[PDB]
Amino acid sequence: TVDPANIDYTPENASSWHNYMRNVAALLKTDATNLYNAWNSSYKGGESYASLFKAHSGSPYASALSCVEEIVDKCAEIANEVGTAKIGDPYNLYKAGNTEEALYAVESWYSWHSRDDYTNNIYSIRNAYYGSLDGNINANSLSTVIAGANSSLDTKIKNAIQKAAKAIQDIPQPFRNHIPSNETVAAMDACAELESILKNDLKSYIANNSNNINTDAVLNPVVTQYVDAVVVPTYKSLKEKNDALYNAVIVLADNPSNSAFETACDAWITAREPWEKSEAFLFGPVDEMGLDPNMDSWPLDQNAIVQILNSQSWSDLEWSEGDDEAAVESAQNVRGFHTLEFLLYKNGEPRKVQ
Ligand SMILES: [Cl-]
Repeated sequence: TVDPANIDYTPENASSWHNYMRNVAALLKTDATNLYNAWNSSYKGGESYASLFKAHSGSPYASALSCVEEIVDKCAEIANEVGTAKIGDPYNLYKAGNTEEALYAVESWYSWHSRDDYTNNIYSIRNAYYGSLDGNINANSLSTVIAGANSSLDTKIKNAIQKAAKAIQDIPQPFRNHIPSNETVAAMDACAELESILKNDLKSYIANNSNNINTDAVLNPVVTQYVDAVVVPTYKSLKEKNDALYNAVIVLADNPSNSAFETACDAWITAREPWEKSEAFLFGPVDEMGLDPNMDSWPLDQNAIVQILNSQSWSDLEWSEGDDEAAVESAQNVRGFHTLEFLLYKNGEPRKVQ
């Protein structure tokens, strides 16, 4: 039996709802701050991860080529995950007749945000390839290097990125109500083509010494630009927007209303954007010590969330004075962005008070 874990906000569960929302938002705030600081300030008490990656002076990154292979591998990985898991798992469940399991498997369905989520994941690949955030092809980017060496290959990669993004957007809104559509099919097909053009055509071409684009002289500026213009700024934005999200959740808890829910939902979407646009670089700090699953697990233990919301302990909890830390280091499957999403949204719209 599929368990949707239906619950609505009521006067009787409101205190637990406030406290648990706060807890999950506090954890998200802490995690995003630590992720940004690991890159920007200090990784494990030493130089920042940005400095480590740009220097690439020892294992596991002893060359700019090694860095770039990791960059391209992690672009390929998110293309694979979007096509075959985020879109593909619900699709294959649905086609097998497990249609209700399919509907409840869709990542970001609570907010009807799956299309935009997965599209942002593809824009993460764009950003990595272009060395920018704002859709500009930077002078110091993989795209510029490949364009100079093999313009055909560059054009095919750029086209493949665009075709995956547009194929996901073409899925009728919301994806959860159109899982078997031809467009789900076209979006899967486009993601598969993109996944292939990155991990096969691109990595091989760079790795081939005879193409003369894998030296540190060629690739160092690409690595430096990627870290300084793409990765660190994205994590800075994530930290700032998870901070904003925390404040929005506190105001909702302190003065609950339909408008306050809407405001917290706005903050959730806002914070999700840099997160989703970071998913082509799920390596280093975010891929250590369970950070990614602490921030973004899917699926959730939805029945456990309902039990929390109905619990007297979370209803009765009091917080330490002026303390923004979480009360409880919650399990992966009852924390993160999607747990807050569950707490803020129902069936594609902000939740309402009774
Ligand atoms: Cl959806």
